[PDB]
Amino acid sequence: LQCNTLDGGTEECIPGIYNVCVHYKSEDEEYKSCGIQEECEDAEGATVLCCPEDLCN
Repeated sequence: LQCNTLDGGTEECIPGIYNVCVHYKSEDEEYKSCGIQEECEDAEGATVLCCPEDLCN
């Protein structure tokens, strides 16, 4: 699995840990970061959804 980075580059997400992905896009800022549902879920107020494909966030 692969995930997008805030630097604009691509990163490899291993299933052993990184199983989720989050993409934050705003008119004031834009960044991407995630890994484990346990950490991603920390984002209260919004829902975290990941795709079975590569580079979904």
